[PDB]
Amino acid sequence: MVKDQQEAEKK
Amino acid sequence: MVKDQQEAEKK
Amino acid sequence: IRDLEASIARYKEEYAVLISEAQAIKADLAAVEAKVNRSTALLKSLSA
Amino acid sequence: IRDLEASIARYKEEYAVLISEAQAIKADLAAVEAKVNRSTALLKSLSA
Repeated sequence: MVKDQQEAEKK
Repeated sequence: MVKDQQEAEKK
Repeated sequence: IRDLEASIARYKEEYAVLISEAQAIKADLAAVEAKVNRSTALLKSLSA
Repeated sequence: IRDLEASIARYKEEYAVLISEAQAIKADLAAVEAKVNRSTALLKSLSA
């Protein structure tokens, strides 16, 4: 979930 | 919780 | 950011508690529904 | 984004099921701990 949230924030 | 995790990832 | 992480963790355990009482009431609902079905079949036979 | 959201929602569902069986395990462990303390006192007296 942390990785997915970071990816969503980046993109 | 998903919204707050996304906010933490953005900031 | 530390405060945000702390709030995330705290609300994580309160969410765990909420789902725990959710499973408790799920078990209660299942028992009540099984009892109601049993009593309804009994009521059908005794009406007959 | 759509695939990520769908995978996240599937993770929410399976994680809720995992939480459900997790506090099922936790309630079982609490009940076992209480009954084992009671049975340990009972069996120590019964052996003495």
